[PDB]
Amino acid sequence: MLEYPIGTPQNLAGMEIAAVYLQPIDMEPEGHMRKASESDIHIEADIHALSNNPNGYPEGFWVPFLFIKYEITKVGGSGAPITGDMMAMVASDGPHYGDNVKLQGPGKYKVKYTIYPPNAKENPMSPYYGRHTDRETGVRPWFKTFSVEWDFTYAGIGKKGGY
Amino acid sequence: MLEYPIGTPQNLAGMEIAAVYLQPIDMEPEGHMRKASESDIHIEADIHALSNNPNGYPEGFWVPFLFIKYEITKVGGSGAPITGDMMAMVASDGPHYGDNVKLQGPGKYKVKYTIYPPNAKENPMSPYYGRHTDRETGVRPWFKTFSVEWDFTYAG
Ligand code: NA
Ligand code: NA
Ligand code: NA
Ligand code: NA
Ligand code: NA
Repeated sequence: MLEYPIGTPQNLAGMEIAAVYLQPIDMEPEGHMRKASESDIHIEADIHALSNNPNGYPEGFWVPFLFIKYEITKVGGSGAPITGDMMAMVASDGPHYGDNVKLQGPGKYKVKYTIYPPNAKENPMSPYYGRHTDRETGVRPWFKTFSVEWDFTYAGIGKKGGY
Repeated sequence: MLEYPIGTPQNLAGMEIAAVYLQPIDMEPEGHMRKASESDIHIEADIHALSNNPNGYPEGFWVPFLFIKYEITKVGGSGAPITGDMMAMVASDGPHYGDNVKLQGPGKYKVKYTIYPPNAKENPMSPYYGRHTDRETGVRPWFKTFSVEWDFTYAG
C-alpha cells in the first residue's frame, strides 16, 4: 500500500510524531468519519514510542489513549482553517489516529496537531486509562499537552481536490 | 519483584491471552484501584497480537481498547466468586489490563477472563475506537466476546 508524508517526523517527549495522509477511508462504526465521497484525504497522526520512553512503552509501540486535535491552514487562502478531532482506529498496517478531511484546493498548507495525554481533562479517553506509580512497576508522569506543526504542498492531477 | 504466572497462555482469534499477577500496585488516577494495603495481588490480562492477526495488528503489539471482566473462585471451597472489571494502564514493562484484588487466603483458585471487543455494547470504549472497512486498508471484523480460564496456586 502507499501513503504520503506531511513533512518529516518530530521527536518529542519520548515519542516519534509523524503526519501522513492517504485516500479517504471507511470505518466501523459507520457514520462517524466524514463520508469518503465528501473528503479529499484521510489525515493521520502516527505516534510511536522511542527508545527509553519515560512512560513505559517499549520502542516502536503505538502510544494509545491520546486525544489529537488538528488545524490545517491554506497558505494565502481566503477560507477558514480546517479543524477537527481525530479518532483512534485500526487498519491493515496497525493502529493510527486519523480523520477524513476535505481540503481547500491545491497549494501549501500548514498542519498543526495538538496532542493531549491520557490524564488530560480535555481528553475523553482519560477515564479509561491509568499509569502505575508504585516503586517497582511505576513510570514517569505523563507529558503535558503540546503541539507540533509541519508545512506541506498538496498539488497534482493525482491528488483528490488537488487540481 | 516477581511476576507470577496463572497457567500458560492461550491463543484465540489471532491473539495471545495470558494471565499473571504481582503485588498490588498504585495508579494515577487514584481512587480507582482498590487500595494496595487492602489487596493481595494485582492481576493482569496480557493480550498481544499473533502473526497474521485478522484485525490488522502487527505481531507482538498490545491489543488496545478491549474490556476485560474477571471471576476468581477458590477451588472447591467456601467463599463467593471474586469478580471485577480490569482497567487499561501502563507500567514499566508496558501496557496491560489489570486490577488490584483481595483474595480468600492461600490455596488453588480458578481464574476466568471474559474479553470484550471494542464494538461490544458492554465495552465503554466503543465510541472511541474504529476499524477500517474499505477494500484497500480494511481489516476483518472484530472477534465476538469470549472467555478463557486457568487455575493457579496462591501461596501469599
Ligand atoms: Na481520570
Ligand atoms: Na494453563
Ligand atoms: Na490455545
Ligand atoms: Na491521582
Ligand atoms: Na500457580
